[PDB]
Amino acid sequence: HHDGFQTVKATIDWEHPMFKLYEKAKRNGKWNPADIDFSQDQKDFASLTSEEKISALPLVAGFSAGEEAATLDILPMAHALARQGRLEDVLFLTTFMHDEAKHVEMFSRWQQAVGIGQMDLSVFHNDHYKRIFYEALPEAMNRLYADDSPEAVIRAATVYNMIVEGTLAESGYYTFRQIYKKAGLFPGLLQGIDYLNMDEGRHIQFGIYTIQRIVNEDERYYELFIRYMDELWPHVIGYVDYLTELGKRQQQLARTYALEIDYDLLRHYVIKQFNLRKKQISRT
Amino acid sequence: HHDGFQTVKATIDWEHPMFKLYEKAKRNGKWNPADIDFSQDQKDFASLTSEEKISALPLVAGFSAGEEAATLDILPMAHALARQGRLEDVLFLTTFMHDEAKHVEMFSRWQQAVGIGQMDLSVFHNDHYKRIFYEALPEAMNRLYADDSPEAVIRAATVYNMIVEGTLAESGYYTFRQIYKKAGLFPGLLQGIDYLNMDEGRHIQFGIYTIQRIVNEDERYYELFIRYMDELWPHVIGYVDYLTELGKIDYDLLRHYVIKQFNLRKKQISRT
Ligand SMILES: CCCCCCCCCCCCCCCC(=O)O
Ligand SMILES: CCCCCCCCCCCCCCCC(=O)O
Ligand SMILES: [Fe+2]
Ligand SMILES: [Fe+2]
Ligand SMILES: [Fe+2]
Ligand SMILES: [Fe+2]
Ligand SMILES: [Mn+2]
Ligand SMILES: [Mn+2]
Repeated sequence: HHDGFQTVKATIDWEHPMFKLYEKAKRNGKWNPADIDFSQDQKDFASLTSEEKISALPLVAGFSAGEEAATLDILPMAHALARQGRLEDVLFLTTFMHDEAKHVEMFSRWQQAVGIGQMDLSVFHNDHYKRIFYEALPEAMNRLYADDSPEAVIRAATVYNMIVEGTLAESGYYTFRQIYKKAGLFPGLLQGIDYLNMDEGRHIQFGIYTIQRIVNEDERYYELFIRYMDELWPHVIGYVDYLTELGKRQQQLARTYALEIDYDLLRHYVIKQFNLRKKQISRT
Repeated sequence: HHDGFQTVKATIDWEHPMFKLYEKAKRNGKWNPADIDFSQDQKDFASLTSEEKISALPLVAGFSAGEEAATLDILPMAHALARQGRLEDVLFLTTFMHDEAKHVEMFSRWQQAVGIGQMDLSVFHNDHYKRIFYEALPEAMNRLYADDSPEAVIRAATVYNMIVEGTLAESGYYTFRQIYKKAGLFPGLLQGIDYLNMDEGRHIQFGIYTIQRIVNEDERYYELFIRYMDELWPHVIGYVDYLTELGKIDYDLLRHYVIKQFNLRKKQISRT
């Protein structure tokens, strides 16, 4: 039952940080995946050798499943904050969810356009990937339906916003630019990634706001955050190692396009992102 | 756990009706309540007598609470269809939810601008209004977390889309235009109502799609739909009666518009 309604008893809290982020989301999140021209991506992909064609698919496989999970799995956080009466957070999260729908859509449109929609890309999800995206993420989010304690909310935000978005997704944007933008390939995909990277800046800010406000109540939760970050790292790097090992086995795309793909620089960027995210939460 | 992912094994079902509605929602649903200029609404409201001022508040109180409930209470429907693997429905519902967020925002910005944001408007929710929006609506939606049976989904869409949106909300837009558009009052609010009414056409389409696809499996669900509609009618008309009595502009014309919408919504679902 509803006890009453905030915008009947009072108004929206116009100065709330999540209302301000909601306003930025509406202003800055206008792109439509349906407007991206993928006709050159189709030609690029068809001109690749079958072995150059493979080079790109593990990353796309990781993002398609990642964004699809993100779309489904943010719903429990919106429910939990709604139940807590956090109306401005909920408003913001409608833009978060609609962003993720556009991200799932964008990657699926690319796969359709380049002619791999019919290919099952699950083969590029190794055990570490599955531990994060098939298991740990939905588990942490679904918990919130029955347990919205500070510990549960910190864990959900850590897995979703700080690891999946703030570490893996961020490193995936960078990787995509380091390879395909340098090669001059897949302009529509890169246009999509750029829009998506802009959206995700807000998503990470929501995760920081959420973790920090809970840490602010009791510094003890800061140790929980660091611990949960560290619990997931073995699967973060276990998946990065797998993609790295795949990239190192099929190198014709790098050879062909004179790319010196520095996977050790990429691996270093993942480590950088992970420690950067930790640093954006403070004990006090 | 996730078993797999549709956009990894295959793609979005591009021809799905809810994917098509999602595409339409992106193309058509671009407005921003923050762009509406409410400066003349403030002057219009200050120009009213105290008695005229209060006459305007019950309808706004009903909408502000209604849109806030809608924002919160669509989440279980999104969850239940997500759990059923109905990805295109879920994509569409992200536009549904962000629409309701704009609707809540719009009416709250209007209250702030005209100077009643500090006034507790709960006094204009009578028992019938509370039965629907404080109780029946969240009850039917939340049920879906533990019971996503056809009967539960039909009931949820009936209360939310066919009664709250298709009957009360539709009749409220009409009412605002019959009274204030004709009076030349609150142009910012009426601009908002117009955008909101465009959005809500899609929301009603989702409810029709959802109810009819379940009805298509079994005509016993058609009778359930009609029963749930009739079960809520006394509170619908109990609230309309309350608003009409406060108003005392053809109220019998408005009251008949409500009945018209109610019967219209029933006729948009077919037994067959
Ligand atoms: C060799 C370096 C590898 C770099 C890591 C590649 C990461 C692939 C990204 C897939 C998951 C991203 C999903 C984000 C969803 C969301 O917005 O929450
Ligand atoms: C005098 C005739 C009265 C006509 C009916 C007035 C009803 C007031 C509006 C309140 C309901 C708002 C519902 C929100 C709709 C949504 O789910 O998006
Ligand atoms: Fe995100
Ligand atoms: Fe391993
Ligand atoms: Fe609606
Ligand atoms: Fe009554
Ligand atoms: Mn995303
Ligand atoms: Mn609405």
